[PDB]
Amino acid sequence: MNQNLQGEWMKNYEELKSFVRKYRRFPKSTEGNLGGWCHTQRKMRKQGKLPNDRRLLLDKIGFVWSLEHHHHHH
Repeated sequence: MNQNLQGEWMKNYEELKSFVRKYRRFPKSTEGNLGGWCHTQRKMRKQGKLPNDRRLLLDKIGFVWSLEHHHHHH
């Protein structure tokens, strides 16, 4: 809505938005900023503290989560 304190989020989102438009996710992760963001992001999804809005926004730009954990309960 406004600037909020999530300026980092805003900046990184459009950065990853443009990045995924080019590669669709970064399995290597060597681009520094997104690389570090992804590193922290691992624990976000691991812990389950991840925001579904944040989750959805990247999904919508084409950020694939893939099946890294091969174990479907359904």
